Amino acid sequence: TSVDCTAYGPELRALAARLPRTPRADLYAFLDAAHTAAASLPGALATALDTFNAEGSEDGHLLLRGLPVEADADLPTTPSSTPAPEDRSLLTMEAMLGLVGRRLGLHTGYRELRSGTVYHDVYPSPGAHHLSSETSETLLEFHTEMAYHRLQPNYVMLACSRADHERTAATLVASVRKALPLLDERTRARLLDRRMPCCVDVAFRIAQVKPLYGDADDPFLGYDRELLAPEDPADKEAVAALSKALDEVTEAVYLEPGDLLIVDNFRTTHARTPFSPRWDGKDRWLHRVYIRTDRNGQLSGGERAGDVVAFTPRG
Ligand SMILES: N=C(N)NCCC[C@@H](C(=O)O)N1CCC1=O
Ligand SMILES: O=C(O)CCC(=O)C(=O)O
Ligand SMILES: [Fe+3]
Repeated sequence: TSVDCTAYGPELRALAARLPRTPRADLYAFLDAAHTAAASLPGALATALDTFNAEGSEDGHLLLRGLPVEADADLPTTPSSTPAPEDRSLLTMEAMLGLVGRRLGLHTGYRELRSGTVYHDVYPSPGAHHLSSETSETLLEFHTEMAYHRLQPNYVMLACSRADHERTAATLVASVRKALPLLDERTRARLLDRRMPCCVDVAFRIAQVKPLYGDADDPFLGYDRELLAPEDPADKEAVAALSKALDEVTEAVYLEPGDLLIVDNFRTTHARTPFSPRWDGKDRWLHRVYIRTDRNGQLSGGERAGDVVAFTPRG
């Protein structure tokens, strides 16, 4: 699902201006400011976000296109390391992630991942491990983010400050609502609420993940093409059928500056196709944040946007 927000550029730049200019120096205060500001988002945007937050969509994602973003010459050089300096001045796309994110829920950091930071720069790095956001020429295969984590976030948000030079990197999204009809009843039944072994991402180095769960007529999805590891042959067969159906309903988003993609991380799996970096200071640069909501299991009470949580595997 996509919406063009170009007309709201002036209003959104004004809301971004309300926020503290050094977010990381006091992230709780920054996000509280973003929460107050999210109450004044343009009506069209507030409605679109509230609707997607409550109902999801058939395609599992909401793409906000044409949000404000700096001219390329005014952006810093694309980062070459992580984590980001705490004193880094606020970037417009980060302000959008603050506003849109707080309208949806609570930004969450994960202790063992990216030093526990909340805002992650997603850029290519030479010699990247194959299972990392730093990859470029190697396809980053389908994964439901932290599917193996008990405190897995409802949304993964990606805002784009720079696309890759040739605009070949595609963010792929496959939705359980489109894939499910393609599976037979026995396969659905086998997957539903059935715990299967799942490895974890490098940062967290098992877990048990239910590939499908919840209401049988509209289940949630937990899938990872690299980490999910069924052993029983019936389980492997069912996951292979699920994998094929997800491929068959794959949709692609070519992120460009000003785009903010909201992925329903309980109903999709996502990936990124290859691109060739130039190491010239203008390489692809996205900003990633994770949002927790009241959808069950994520929050137990007293949480604030900006909190960092520890690792506990599902099981
Ligand atoms: N199939 C996979 N699990 N691929 C790795 C996903 C990217 C990775 C990263 O940020 O480098 N990550 C996502 C959460 C985490 O860690
Ligand atoms: O680069 C992208 O478009 C998505 C990256 C991603 O999914 C990840 O690093 O977890
Ligand atoms: Fe991801």
